[PDB]
Amino acid sequence: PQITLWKRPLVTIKIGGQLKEALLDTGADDTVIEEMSLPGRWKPKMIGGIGGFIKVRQYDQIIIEIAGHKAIGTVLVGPTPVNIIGRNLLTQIGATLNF
Amino acid sequence: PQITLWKRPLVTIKIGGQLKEALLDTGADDTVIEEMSLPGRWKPKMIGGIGGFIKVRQYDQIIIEIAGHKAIGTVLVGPTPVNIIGRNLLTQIGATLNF
Ligand SMILES: CC(C)CN(C[C@@H](O)[C@H](Cc1cc(F)cc(F)c1)NC(=O)C[C@H]1[C@H]2CO[C@H]3OC[C@@H]1[C@H]3C2)S(=O)(=O)c1ccc2nc(NC3CC3)sc2c1
Ligand SMILES: [Cl-]
Ligand SMILES: [Cl-]
Ligand SMILES: [Cl-]
Ligand SMILES: [Cl-]
Ligand SMILES: [Cl-]
Ligand SMILES: [Cl-]
Ligand code: NA
Repeated sequence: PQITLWKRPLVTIKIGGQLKEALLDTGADDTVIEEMSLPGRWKPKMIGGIGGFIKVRQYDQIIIEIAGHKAIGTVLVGPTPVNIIGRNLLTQIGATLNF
Repeated sequence: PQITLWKRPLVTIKIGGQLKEALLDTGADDTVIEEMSLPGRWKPKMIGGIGGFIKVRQYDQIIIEIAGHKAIGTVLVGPTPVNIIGRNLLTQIGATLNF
């Protein structure tokens, strides 16, 4: 698709067999999702933006579908105010910015 | 242009007679710039992101040049760790996300 930016670029994702809403976020290096259960071991990450730092759980090699497009990669889980799809996964779906 | 997302989508802006580096940020509703003087009236605003809220000054009807494209809109000024061009100005330069 070609997504204009008059409204938030919200899409449906699927992770752990469940559908969620998430923001396609070119300003995010990494993908950050609200609290949920994921398989396997996690590693720590302390991450920053406006307002300061959150601690998250890093899960690698997670199957996730974004707007119908299949990706497998790193998902950070923690107290984010919104689910954000960052560049690590936007690159897997072939996304570019264009003007 | 077409901007890939392997790296942060940083561009040069001109604002308030100053050149700055800023992130093209589809996950930002508004444009938020580090501390600087701008002319005219402002009002305070609280904005939230990953780490909680910061206080900013809201300036309306500010001209900006973003990677050579002129726009006008609201600019929020305050203690952001990165200058971010949000959707309010990305729309005006015709930016889309494509995949
Ligand atoms: C600030 C920017 C540089 C980084 N961020 C993305 C940004 O797009 C956020 C998304 C967001 C939307 C929202 F709704 C709430 C929210 F909490 C977060 N947007 C705003 O903060 C903008 C604000 C202000 C502008 O107007 C409105 O729009 C939305 C709000 C609001 C007021 S980040 O989330 O902090 C982030 C993500 C992944 C990540 N990965 C990393 N990896 C490590 C480095 C190796 S560091 C890192 C940081
Ligand atoms: Cl979708
Ligand atoms: Cl990844
Ligand atoms: Cl980078
Ligand atoms: Cl503050
Ligand atoms: Cl505006
Ligand atoms: Cl348009
Ligand atoms: Na003004």
